Amino acid sequence: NFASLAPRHGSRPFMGTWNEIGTSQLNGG
Amino acid sequence: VSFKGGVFSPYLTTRLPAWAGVRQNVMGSNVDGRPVAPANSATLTYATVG
Amino acid sequence: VSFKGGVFSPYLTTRLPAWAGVRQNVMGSNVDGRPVAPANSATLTYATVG
Amino acid sequence: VSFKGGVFSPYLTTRLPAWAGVRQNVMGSNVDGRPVAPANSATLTYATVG
Amino acid sequence: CNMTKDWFLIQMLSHYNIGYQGFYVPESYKDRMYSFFRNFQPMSRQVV
Repeated sequence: NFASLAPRHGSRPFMGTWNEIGTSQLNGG
Repeated sequence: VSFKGGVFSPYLTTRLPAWAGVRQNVMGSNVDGRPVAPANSATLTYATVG
Repeated sequence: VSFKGGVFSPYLTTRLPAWAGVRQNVMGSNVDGRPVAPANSATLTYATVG
Repeated sequence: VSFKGGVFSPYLTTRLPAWAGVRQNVMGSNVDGRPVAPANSATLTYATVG
Repeated sequence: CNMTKDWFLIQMLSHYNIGYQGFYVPESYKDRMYSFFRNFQPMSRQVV
């Protein structure tokens, strides 16, 4: 779960979106 | 630089493409009759529009 | 020999490779300040070592 | 037209083929001893037959 | 100026994915600094 790492907003941990795992920054992409 | 042996074009010739400007740069002429500038001249870098 | 039609480079251009000597041959300079010979000159065929 | 940077042959060099006329055009000579015309000259477009 | 639809429709569209829609200024951050459209500066003159 790794719930003991996220900075929790209250009781629910702050789990980010799914685009926050990779990147696609090319020139014109 | 200073050939002195006049065998010319040992270099691979690529075809001239089809437009005006890669064939000659002699003193041309517009369709009514005034002369147009050659492609060597830097006059022909802006659109002269009458 | 005696072009007279100034359309230039009909010849296939190969890339210049990356070293000093195929870019220009102007009067260059060494890293402290004396001028180095151009590549046209036959001076630069022996290792001038101070 | 007016290079002024003497780095020469940036152009792709094709091999000279094997015949007389693509190597030089200096004042040559026939097999007994009279001089033959250079390839620059327009004299060598008809078969001079003695 | 003299830039062509032969070029402008296939160049300003190459950065911004618009041009088959109406031409419009993209946003204030899709025109980056070393990008196309922020530097397009057409002009004119009247020679005698």
